[PDB]
Amino acid sequence: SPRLDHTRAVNYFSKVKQLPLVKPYLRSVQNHNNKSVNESLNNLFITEEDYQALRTSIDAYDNFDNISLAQRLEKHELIEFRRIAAYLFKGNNRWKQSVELCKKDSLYKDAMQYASESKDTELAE
Amino acid sequence: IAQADRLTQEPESIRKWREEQRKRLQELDAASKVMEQEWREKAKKDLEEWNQRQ
Repeated sequence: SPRLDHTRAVNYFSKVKQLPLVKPYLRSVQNHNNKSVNESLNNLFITEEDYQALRTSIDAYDNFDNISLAQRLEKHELIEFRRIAAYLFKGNNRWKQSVELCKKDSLYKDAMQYASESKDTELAE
Repeated sequence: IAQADRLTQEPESIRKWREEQRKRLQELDAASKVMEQEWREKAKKDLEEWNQRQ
């Protein structure tokens, strides 16, 4: 733990096709807010289908690429991440989430709640 | 230098090389053989990962 750079590790795992063993290695760790951690960590919770962790895996540590990440999620069928990719893209910025809807993901539900916090008034019209 | 030794320079001499080039062997070959049956068991580790989780 103490006295590794982490940055020079996850790299050897990723191009190894075996990185998940480090799953728990990322447990007590991920306080380092390090990128390789969240970055593939998410990639992990994504293909693995984890949302509880993934959500909490980012409910604090905000060190990552707030973009493409939600790009692979939208391409899903299981709205779990198409629901969070919705969040992930919006993230403390409500304008994205709504201005990106259409037939699908038009939920008669959360759609009537994510507008409220907005500030661009006219968006109501 | 000098030189002039032999019966002391070759008796233990023959020991090291011989009893060392076959005490070599092993590890290396052992390495991949076992490294084989292993990493692959890993490939299934992750594979069954996929299966259940889906």
